[PDB]
Amino acid sequence: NLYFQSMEARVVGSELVDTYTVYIIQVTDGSHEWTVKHRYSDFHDLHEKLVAERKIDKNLLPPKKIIGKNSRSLVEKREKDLEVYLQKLLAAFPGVTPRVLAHFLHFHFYE
Repeated sequence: NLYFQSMEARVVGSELVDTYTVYIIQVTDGSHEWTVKHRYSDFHDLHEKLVAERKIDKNLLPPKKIIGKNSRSLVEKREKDLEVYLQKLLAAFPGVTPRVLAHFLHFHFYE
């Protein structure tokens, strides 16, 4: 069933090249350390999928999606807020990670 083991993640940066801020997430499973890139919408897709499958509380919520043009602003606060959310996600699944979360953590949004 659940066979992916525990992972740790931190938001270590972000970038805004085009339209949407992209977040840089450092991940480790104890064997390797790597980074993946995800946008807010990717976190929202992730979240909606976890809620629907009754794996997390509808109570826990990701950072509100920015309406309109993203700007290079409130970087520190946005990164921390995102990290708080992500680490709460991981703490909901001690020891063993749901397939969909493990997949999110291994591959960039554009892969």
